[PDB]
Amino acid sequence: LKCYQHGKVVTCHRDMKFCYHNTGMPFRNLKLILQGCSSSCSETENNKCCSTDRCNK
Repeated sequence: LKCYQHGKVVTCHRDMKFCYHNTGMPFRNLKLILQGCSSSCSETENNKCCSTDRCNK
């Protein structure tokens, strides 16, 4: 029960059960990487969804 929330494999909150690797959101200053966890992820093309610890390498 953990993922990359702050660049460090840590246990998220809000009772997260799925990890997502959002690459959308075109914002400079970063390599388009919006990794975060959520209770109900929305598996999409830009926003994928995982279900394992350390899934979002």
